[PDB]
Amino acid sequence: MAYPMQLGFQDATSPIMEELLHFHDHTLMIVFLISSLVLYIISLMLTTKLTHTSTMDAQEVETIWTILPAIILILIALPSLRILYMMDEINNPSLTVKTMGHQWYWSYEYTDYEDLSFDSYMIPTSELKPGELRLLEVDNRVVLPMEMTIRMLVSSEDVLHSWAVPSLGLKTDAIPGRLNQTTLMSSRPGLYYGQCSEICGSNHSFMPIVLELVPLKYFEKWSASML
Amino acid sequence: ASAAKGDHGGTGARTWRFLTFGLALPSVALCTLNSWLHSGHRERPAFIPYHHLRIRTKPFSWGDGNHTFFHNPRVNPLPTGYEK
Amino acid sequence: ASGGGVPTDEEQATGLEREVMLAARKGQDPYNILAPKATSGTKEDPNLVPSITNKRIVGCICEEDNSTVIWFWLHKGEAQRCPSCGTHYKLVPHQLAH
Amino acid sequence: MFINRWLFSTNHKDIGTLYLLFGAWAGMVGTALSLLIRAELGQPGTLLGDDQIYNVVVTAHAFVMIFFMVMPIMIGGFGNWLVPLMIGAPDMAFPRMNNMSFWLLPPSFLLLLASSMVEAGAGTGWTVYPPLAGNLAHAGASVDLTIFSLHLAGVSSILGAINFITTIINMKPPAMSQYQTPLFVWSVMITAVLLLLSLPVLAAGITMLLTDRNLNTTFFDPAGGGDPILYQHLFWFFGHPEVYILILPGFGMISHIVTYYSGKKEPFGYMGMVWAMMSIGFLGFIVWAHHMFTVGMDVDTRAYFTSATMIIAIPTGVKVFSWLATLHGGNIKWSPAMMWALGFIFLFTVGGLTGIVLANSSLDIVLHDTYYVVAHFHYVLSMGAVFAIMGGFVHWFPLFSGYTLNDTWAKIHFAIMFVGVNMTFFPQHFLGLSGMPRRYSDYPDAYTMWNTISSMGSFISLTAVMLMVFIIWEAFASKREVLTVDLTTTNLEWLNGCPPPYHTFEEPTYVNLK
Amino acid sequence: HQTHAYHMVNPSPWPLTGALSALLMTSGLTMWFHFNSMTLLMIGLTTNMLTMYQWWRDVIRESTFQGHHTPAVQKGLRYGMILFIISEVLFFTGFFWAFYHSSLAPTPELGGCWPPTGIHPLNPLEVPLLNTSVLLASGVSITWAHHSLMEGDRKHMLQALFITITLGVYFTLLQASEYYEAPFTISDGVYGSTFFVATGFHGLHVIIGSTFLIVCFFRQLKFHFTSNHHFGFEAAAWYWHFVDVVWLFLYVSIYWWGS
Amino acid sequence: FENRVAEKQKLFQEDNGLPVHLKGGATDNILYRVTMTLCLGGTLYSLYCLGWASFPHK
Amino acid sequence: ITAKPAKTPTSPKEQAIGLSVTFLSFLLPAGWVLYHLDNYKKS
Amino acid sequence: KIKNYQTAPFDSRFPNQNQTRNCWQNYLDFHRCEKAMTAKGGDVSVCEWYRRVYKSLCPISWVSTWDDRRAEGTFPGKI
Amino acid sequence: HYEEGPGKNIPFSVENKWRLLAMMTLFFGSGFAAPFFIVRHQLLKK
Ligand SMILES: CCCCCCCCCCCCCCCCCC(=O)OCC(COC(=O)CCCCCCCCCCCCCCCCC)OC(=O)CCCCCCCCCCCCCCCCC
Ligand code: HEA
Ligand code: HEA
Ligand SMILES: CCCCC/C=C\C/C=C\C/C=C\C/C=C\CCCC(=O)O[C@H](COC(=O)CCCCCCCCCCCCCCCCC)COP(=O)(O)OCCN
Ligand SMILES: CCCCC/C=C\C/C=C\C/C=C\C/C=C\CCCC(=O)O[C@H](COC(=O)CCCCCCCCCCCCCCCCC)COP(=O)(O)OCCN
Ligand SMILES: CCCCC/C=C\C/C=C\C/C=C\C/C=C\CCCC(=O)O[C@H](COC(=O)CCCCCCCCCCCCCCCCC)COP(=O)(O)OCCN
Ligand SMILES: CCCCC/C=C/C/C=C\CCCCCCCC(=O)O[C@H](COC(=O)CCCCCCCCCCCCCCC)COP(=O)(O)OCC[N+](C)(C)C
Ligand SMILES: CCCCCC/C=C\CCCCCCCCCC(=O)O[C@H](COC(=O)CCCCCCCCCCCCCCC)COP(=O)(O)OC[C@@H](O)CO
Ligand SMILES: CCCCCC/C=C\CCCCCCCCCC(=O)O[C@H](COC(=O)CCCCCCCCCCCCCCC)COP(=O)(O)OC[C@@H](O)CO
Ligand SMILES: CCCCCCCCCCO[C@@H]1O[C@H](CO)[C@@H](O[C@H]2O[C@H](CO)[C@@H](O)[C@H](O)[C@H]2O)[C@H](O)[C@H]1O
Ligand SMILES: CCCCCCCCCCO[C@@H]1O[C@H](CO)[C@@H](O[C@H]2O[C@H](CO)[C@@H](O)[C@H](O)[C@H]2O)[C@H](O)[C@H]1O
Ligand SMILES: C[C@H](CCC(=O)O)[C@H]1CC[C@H]2[C@@H]3[C@H](O)C[C@@H]4C[C@H](O)CC[C@]4(C)[C@H]3C[C@H](O)[C@]12C
Ligand SMILES: C[C@H](CCC(=O)O)[C@H]1CC[C@H]2[C@@H]3[C@H](O)C[C@@H]4C[C@H](O)CC[C@]4(C)[C@H]3C[C@H](O)[C@]12C
Ligand code: CUA
Ligand SMILES: [O-][O-]
Ligand SMILES: [Cu+2]
Ligand SMILES: [Mg+2]
Ligand code: NA
Ligand SMILES: [Zn+2]
Repeated sequence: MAYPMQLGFQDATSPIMEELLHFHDHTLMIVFLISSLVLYIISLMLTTKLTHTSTMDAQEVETIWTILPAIILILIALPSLRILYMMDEINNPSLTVKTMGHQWYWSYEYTDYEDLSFDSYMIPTSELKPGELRLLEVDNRVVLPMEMTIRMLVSSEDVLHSWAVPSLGLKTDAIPGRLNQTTLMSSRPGLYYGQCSEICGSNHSFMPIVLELVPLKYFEKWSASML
Repeated sequence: ASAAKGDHGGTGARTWRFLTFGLALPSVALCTLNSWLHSGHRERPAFIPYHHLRIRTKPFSWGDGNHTFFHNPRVNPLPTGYEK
Repeated sequence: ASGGGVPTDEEQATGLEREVMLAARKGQDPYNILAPKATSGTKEDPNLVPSITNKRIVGCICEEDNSTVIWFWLHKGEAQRCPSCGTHYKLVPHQLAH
Repeated sequence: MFINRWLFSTNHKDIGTLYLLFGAWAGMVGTALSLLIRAELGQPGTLLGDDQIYNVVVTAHAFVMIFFMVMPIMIGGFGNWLVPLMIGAPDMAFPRMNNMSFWLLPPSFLLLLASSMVEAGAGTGWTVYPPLAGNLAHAGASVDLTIFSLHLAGVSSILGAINFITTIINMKPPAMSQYQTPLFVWSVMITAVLLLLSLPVLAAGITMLLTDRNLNTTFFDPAGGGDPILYQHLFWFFGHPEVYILILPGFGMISHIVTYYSGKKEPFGYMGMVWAMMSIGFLGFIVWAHHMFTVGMDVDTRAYFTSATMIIAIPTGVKVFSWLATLHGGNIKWSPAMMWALGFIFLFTVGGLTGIVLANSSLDIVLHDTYYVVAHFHYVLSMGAVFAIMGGFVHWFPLFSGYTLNDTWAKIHFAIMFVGVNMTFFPQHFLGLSGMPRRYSDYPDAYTMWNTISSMGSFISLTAVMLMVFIIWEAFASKREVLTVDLTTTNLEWLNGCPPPYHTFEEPTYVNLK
Repeated sequence: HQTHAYHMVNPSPWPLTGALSALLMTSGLTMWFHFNSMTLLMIGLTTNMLTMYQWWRDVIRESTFQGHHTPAVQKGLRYGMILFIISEVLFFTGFFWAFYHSSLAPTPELGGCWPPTGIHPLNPLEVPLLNTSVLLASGVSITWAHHSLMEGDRKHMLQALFITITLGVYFTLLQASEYYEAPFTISDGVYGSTFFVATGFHGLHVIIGSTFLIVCFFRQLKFHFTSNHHFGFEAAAWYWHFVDVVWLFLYVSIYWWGS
Repeated sequence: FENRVAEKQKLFQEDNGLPVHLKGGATDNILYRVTMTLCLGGTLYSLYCLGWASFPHK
Repeated sequence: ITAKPAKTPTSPKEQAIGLSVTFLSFLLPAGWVLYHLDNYKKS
Repeated sequence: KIKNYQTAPFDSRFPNQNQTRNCWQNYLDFHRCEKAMTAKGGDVSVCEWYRRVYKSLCPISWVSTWDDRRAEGTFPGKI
Repeated sequence: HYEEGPGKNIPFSVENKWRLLAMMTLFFGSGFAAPFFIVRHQLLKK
């Protein structure tokens, strides 16, 4: 979750979102380089009395400020494209879980073995147990085994939603009739919070996602009890 | 291709008329022959109430709002089997 | 298929369209459809600029393939020159509308 | 002699002015709509009611600014005003079709406003994605009125584009090639071409959505084997060219401002600038799917679309660096216009760079539907497109009205605006990175500081906007007629005085061949 | 008195009456689809019909009788017409995109196949083939009209022009029939949707082109066109050929491959 | 059919200082006025309707 | 850009009126609507 | 019989993020296998794998709906 | 022939600066005002 006065990303819970941190540092580095140059050079032009209003030669420097920006783009593209394939990579998982968006809640389904399924709504502002976060708390949490490659399938049953957990590097639109996939894998147990990342009308701000990651042991036991 | 006929060096409206009457319209006549010569009604398709057909999400703005614009009871059923 | 009965422009073109056609025949451009052909542009042989009034915007293209036209009002009377290259221009009012 | 002038016009200038007047008004609507948004996020909690009436405001904000503010000011106003004056044409090719191009817009706006008064109205976002925009989740004339708004606004722009292209090709002097037209004329033509190809696809897309809502078609409805994604492809295929339609005439005016106020006779690297625009024009058509990295397309496709988006940086960089090369060795007159222009160049560059961030399909996973996007696009529109309009306005206002502005006041305006918009949008970067979604009317607790500061920003912007209305009055109040204009040899638009006659170029320019 | 060759149009109310008629048509549809009345839509159609009659009358008045269409003006009208046709092409492209999207990736609710389960397609070797032969022939005939016109033959221009018009009317009736006798409706899945919107929109452009040819026929009757000046007819022949071609792609896409 | 264009030219090029859209005769003037009337009639009516459409109904 | 002198100069006085009128015309109509937001939900 | 099954593995036939096809196919494969094996005096436990894989991957509302449509005789898939 | 020159080439009169002040005040004022009244009108249905 976001902490007040936050500047950058939520800390990285999955090793994919770690990866996306350092690629962003790499990119921002290049962004500051370029936006500083443009400012400096703007300041360089405005702060001299010297003049040269006659004709200047176009064909000469055009090569430099076309070739360098091309170089620089390759420095951004190479890792961006590496991480892209790394995200989508072959993974043979230990669990499949589905989630369906609705107006205005998420329903989750674990059906490798049984027919374990449940809804999961926001805890309205005026029913929180002191310590509980406004607009981010669900009654039924999505409980999952930590340190294990989990397949998430994301569809919806009404309008578009999108299932986002920023701390994990996940976001996958929920589309009706469409069964979108994404691998989920947490390095650490805990509570991790996300929110609906597409417009669905009335209660779009108020349909959050909370993952609870726990060891395999306590997950298997959570299954039985919910049956 | 170059078709199979001949001309291109005796050009003008004459040629184009020659084509209009010697090719185009005879083609329209042959096709009109063929077509009014596979006619006679095709046995109407046994109704099944498939859920991906006869889509009603909102009444049409005419009639009983269950009848499409060029509706033909001979062949187009409503959502609840054929008419009479 | 050559019967007859379709009028020609000669016959049935009117208005400004006609006057343009009739001009073109003689070799005259009253309504400025052709580009004017330049001269040496010296004091002796200036570029003759037909106007109707007492002034008319000249555009000079000082060197073939310059991407910037040089614009200025040419006034009646004495041959003025371009601010960029000093080629000479003279206004030669009238004719045009007989 | 009034109705014959202002309701029945066949005159590029007066049509320009109507466009400018329509856009002025429209702005105020959008400006008001913008504060209603920041008001609602200015302190934690609800103000208005729910996301529905909020996203009506958000939705209508976007449409009003894009279609009724920026596009009519730039392409309709400055377009109709300057184009013929800059190439020596007595008027546009199709002056009567031109006037309908305008008169379709008030009817279009009316329809859009009616969208928001009936039922709960159009609370879908400017994207108008189904199934939300469908008859089930959005019954009643709500959406169908929006669709018809865009139809009418779509036809305005097309009939205009046909005009601009026809005019700019056909009505130059005999001796003037296209490589001798000013850089603004070039920016309008290209813009027009992007309009002509893009809008028809949108029209089809929203016409298909319409049939889905009313004639029981199932284009987007999985029920009938439809696909919600197919809309996104069709919408975005226009959607991206549009964002380039909104900035290309800016590029044009900025090239003209920077040259004029560093006292060069031409901007640096003309053919390069021309080239850059065409390249940006072309590459803008093969990128649409970079608004769709979270819908679940093939990796290999996302790979393609990442790389293809990035390349635009190159022709755009050529343009940025060329403007600088124009300032180089200039006698820099620090006019209000020139401040707007320099503003553009830095702040635009910044908005563009956050664009390059987002172009990474990998990273965009995390930043899609987050306020980071809202920052990126408010940098290039609110401090890019808009600074270019403001700079255009104050530079050329003398040519339109015949009266000069007060430069002091105009500089006061720049300063206020500059701080406001920056204070408004800069913090949103953090809001985006931290994980605050788009189209939210309340937020978790941690997002409170940055949203607060932001909303305090939007107010300084109001003060600026209000102030400008005064500044224009003041101009007209005092009545300072124009004596003499600088550098008219290389700026034809100024060569018939201020304002120039109803009929300019009755007798056309003389241009030698050689 | 100007000394250039372009046309400075006399102020006209038609832009306003057309823009306003646009409002009524749009309102009127919205009324009809929801609150059930047709009154507005009618009035819109009428104000629109009147705006077009009058705008285009004036264009004829300006050109044929006033002589404002100089070579300059007339070359400008060609660019306009071509550019219009380009946007129209792009418009149709949206509908083909739609069809191809659906038919190459058939969803499970169709049975994962094209055509969908339950859809019985028209036979292309029957009437769609007829229609194809009809329009192509109308392309040959219109071309004959154009050569006759350039050669100054009034009888033959009018004869071939009539033939053309007739073949378009014939297509329209054939199509209106197939529509009625068709065993699927606009409502019957995405097959129906893609089929009827796309063919429907084309059908509409056939009526418009026929109407446009019909106008050229009457203008020709009343001696307007000369052997070198007759843009109205050209513009029509282009539009007609455009229509010819859009049909050809419908045939190959929706009727042949999509069955 | 005979060639009456020669005439129509003369009528339409006449100096009477009326614009092209009324220059034909008195027919135009009515047709013009019918057109405009209806547009204004319609526009008021569509506003009327917008009025109606905003507030819900028992 | 040389300007001629103001034909009808707008005195610091007048300017002050102009500015005020202009800011109220924005700020009242809004403020009124804005003030009554509790009265619109809970009538 | 080749079990000890955790969940549906990766199938190269459906390698991307749109897994719609995966559910649809495996569901068909099963009910085709089930149909065929009853009607030729054989065992249904051979078809059991496809059952698991569709049951795993498919949403429940989808399988609900398809099983309702088969019983109703309006299931658009060839079986 | 239509009127040309400063202040004459616009659909509104800048003859008297206070008449103009009000003109402009109602013009821009309405525009800025309109969204608020919509939000109001929307709230008074339920
Ligand atoms: C208004 C809010 C102020 C908030 C200040 C931050 C609080 C610090 C807590 C101090 C807390 C420090 C301890 C924690 C470490 C943070 C690690 C982290 O999470 O890492 C990520 C953080 C770290 O980012 C930073 O590296 C600091 C962000 C500030 C960037 C420098 C510009 C500041 C200019 C003046 C103020 C802004 C207003 C003017 C805006 C001007 C428009 C560009 O957040 C970002 O990535 C923001 C990305 C925004 C992209 C903007 C594009 C560049 C435009 C500016 C170029 C100027 C260069 C020339 C030189 C400068 C020329 C002007
Ligand atoms: C005028 C409007 C405008 C302009 C000009 C741009 C310009 C660009 N935009 Fe943006 N964009 C929008 C308006 C605009 N955009 C809007 C409104 C949205 C939101 C849509 C919605 O509502 O959902 C959006 C969204 C958007 C997204 C979607 C994010 C998401 O929703 O998930 C992306 C992703 O790639 C993107 C990319 C770009 C890029 C690469 C440019 C390029 O043109 C950048 C060009 C400029 C530079 C790159 C800087 C100048 C160059 C140099 C100084 C040279 C050297 C540079 C380098 C070496 C890098 N834009
Ligand atoms: C041109 C386009 C444009 C402009 C100028 C603006 C201007 C502003 N925008 Fe807007 N905005 C969008 C286009 C624009 N916006 C789009 C497309 C979206 C996405 C919609 C969606 O999610 O669906 C959006 C979304 C958006 C959101 C997201 C809400 C949410 O998702 O939760 C917010 C929040 O702060 C916001 C705020 C602002 C603010 C404070 C301004 C301020 O900068 C406004 C201050 C006013 C001005 C800068 C204009 C002043 C100038 C004139 C009026 C011209 C004067 C006339 C003459 C001289 C002739 N905008
Ligand atoms: C799966 C498919 C796999 C295959 C794919 C491979 C290829 C695709 C096909 C084609 C692309 C190949 C090449 C194109 C490149 C260049 C073509 C150059 C032609 C050109 O442009 O030449 C010009 C045109 O010439 C002229 O007239 C034109 C003269 C014409 C001469 C021939 C005419 C006589 C032949 C018989 C005509 C047939 C009549 C048809 C009507 C019958 C219909 C049934 C030169 O003008 P010119 O001679 O001065 O005119 C003098 C005429 N008086
Ligand atoms: C035979 C060729 C001639 C066709 C034209 C004749 C009459 C209709 C009039 C106008 C149609 C204009 C455009 C086409 C619009 C929609 C496609 C309609 C296609 C059609 O006409 O097909 C009919 C459907 O009509 C229906 O329901 C709907 C009934 C028609 C009214 C629909 C409402 C109009 C929608 C307007 C949207 C226009 C937006 C365009 C924007 C302009 C460009 C910017 C078929 O009937 P069916 O029973 O489903 O199947 C046959 C069963 N045996
Ligand atoms: C499965 C998907 C299905 C969808 C497919 C659907 C349909 C298929 C597509 C098209 C077919 C349709 C109709 C064809 C029928 C008739 C068209 C009209 C033919 C015609 O008659 O046009 C002629 C030729 O057009 C010309 O050159 C052209 C003139 C163009 C002028 C406007 C130019 C503005 C645009 C930019 C042009 C680019 C220039 C080249 C360089 C660009 C670099 C990229 C007219 O010549 P003209 O202009 O007088 O010459 C003067 C020029 N000096
Ligand atoms: C990706 C990051 C971006 C990369 C940016 C890198 C940019 C490289 C910048 C500068 C390179 C150094 C210049 C080298 C080229 C030769 C310079 C030169 O030679 O300068 C002038 C040439 O003039 C002329 O054409 C015209 C003037 C010289 C050409 C330079 C003008 C443009 C410079 C750009 C301005 C800064 C913008 C930088 C963009 C980031 C010298 O004029 P003289 O009076 O002596 O001659 C007149 C005739 N004599 C001999 C008879 C007197
Ligand atoms: C669902 C309901 C939505 C309804 C939306 C309807 C919108 C508007 C309705 C009103 C439109 C019809 C009124 C007639 C318009 C015809 C204009 C025209 O035909 O004008 C011509 C210009 O266009 C040329 O050339 C060539 C270009 C001709 C353009 C034809 C315009 C047709 C209007 C519709 C455009 C459809 C675009 C579709 C593509 C997405 C002539 O130019 P003018 O400057 O006029 O005169 C110049 C003189 O020198 C001539 O002597
Ligand atoms: C229920 C459905 C109904 C739909 C309503 C629309 C119905 C029918 C529209 C039919 C089109 C009629 C257009 C007739 C144009 C007449 C004017 C004309 O033809 O104008 C010509 C000029 O070109 C010009 O402007 C030519 C102007 C371009 C005209 C092209 C118009 C295309 C219109 C398409 C509009 C619908 C778009 C589709 C939207 C889905 C006149 O010059 P010439 O011919 O050279 O003559 C001069 C010589 O006589 C002298 O020597
Ligand atoms: C983009 C271009 C868009 C082109 C224009 C859209 C064209 C829409 C045309 C609709 O035309 C109407 O359709 C009705 C068919 O329902 C007809 O009869 C209807 O009229 C009566 C009046 O309400 C009903 O009560 C009757 O039952 C019913 O048959 C009516 O005559 C006809 O005019
Ligand atoms: C986002 C743009 C808006 C920013 C805020 C604008 C700043 C306020 C300027 C004008 O505001 C006034 O505020 C008063 C509140 O003090 C309102 O009077 C209200 O309260 C008064 C008592 O305090 C009573 O006289 C009135 O009946 C009652 O309407 C009054 O109508 C309103 O014009
Ligand atoms: C050749 C052409 C115009 C020359 C003319 O006819 O005036 C010029 C204009 C802009 C030039 C391009 C731009 O300067 C950007 C690139 C700069 C590099 O120096 C070469 C490739 C590069 C892509 C250039 C190639 C070429 O010299 C272009 C395309
Ligand atoms: C996005 C669009 C399909 C949209 C739709 O489903 O309607 C498809 C059609 C053809 C595709 C392209 C073509 O397959 C060619 C390329 C194939 C490569 O594997 C990816 C990039 C590539 C350039 C594709 C990108 C994208 O997936 C395209 C453009
Ligand atoms: Cu669900 Cu937003
Ligand atoms: O599109 O940015
Ligand atoms: Cu984009
Ligand atoms: Mg999204
Ligand atoms: Na809030
Ligand atoms: Zn010169």
